[PDB]
Amino acid sequence: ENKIPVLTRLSDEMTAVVNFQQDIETQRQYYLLERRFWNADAPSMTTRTCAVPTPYGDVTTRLYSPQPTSQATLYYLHGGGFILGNLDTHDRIMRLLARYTGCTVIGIDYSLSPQARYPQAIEETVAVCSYFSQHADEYSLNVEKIGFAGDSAGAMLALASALWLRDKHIRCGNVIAILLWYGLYGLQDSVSRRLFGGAWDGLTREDLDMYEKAYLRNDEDRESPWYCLFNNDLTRDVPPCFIASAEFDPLIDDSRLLHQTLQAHQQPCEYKMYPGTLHAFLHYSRMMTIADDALQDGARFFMARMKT
Ligand SMILES: [Cl-]
Ligand SMILES: [Cl-]
Repeated sequence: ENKIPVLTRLSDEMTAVVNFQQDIETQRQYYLLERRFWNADAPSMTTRTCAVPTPYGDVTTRLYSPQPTSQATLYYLHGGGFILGNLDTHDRIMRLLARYTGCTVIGIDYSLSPQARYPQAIEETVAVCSYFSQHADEYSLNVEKIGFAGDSAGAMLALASALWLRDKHIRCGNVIAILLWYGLYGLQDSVSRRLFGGAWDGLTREDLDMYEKAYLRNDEDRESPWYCLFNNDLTRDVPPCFIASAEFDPLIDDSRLLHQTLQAHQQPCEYKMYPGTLHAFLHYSRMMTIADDALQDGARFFMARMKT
């Protein structure tokens, strides 16, 4: 095997997490199990769980209110390779983003693959944003300014959904920022995909292939511009993007390409690589100060756009 371990290059914090640990419904229940510890001791706050209609049927949302009033609404799309996760697996991340931005965070429990396929989760997200834009007063929201945020597959969904709003001309509020932690955006291969990914992070080429084959309707979708975002128009009208990457993540090149593409067209963005980290590190704030730092950095980016 040409890939070498990244263990000795990981930060002390990251190494501590690696030392701690370690059918589809069963895999989902194990993911809930692995995630439960990391979501403990999350910021206390008001929360409402609301069913929202979509073209596919209702989708559950959770509204986190860190203060009684809000000056923007941040929609959060969780990771899990399109096949795992829910609002509880990312509860702490969402509560912390709400605390740090001072704004309502709305988590979307989008339909998982392989039962759902692309672009269902995007369409559900758009339906949710449209619903809350129409019912803002009822839910005590400020929908004049909105953002999207997500980790891993959720970062894919966040950017894809914002591009869908743009491309289909759907008005849901001014999209002031998109917060993207270690996303994938359509690369099929790359330097980092060949150097990194293994048993330690569950991101071998084989794993990445499996997630894709669960998500797409068929192989033609690999080129669709809301899956391979690099096939969309990234030369204009892209909302400001905060692009965070993990150093030893096979997906880092997807973030680098997104950054470099937006830069080439003077599209607004910030890029930051978090040194010594593996993919998925945003979940480990209870043990890793850098995970909390990455959440704060994204929150600061969002807040700076509530103004400018
Ligand atoms: Cl499924
Ligand atoms: Cl870069």
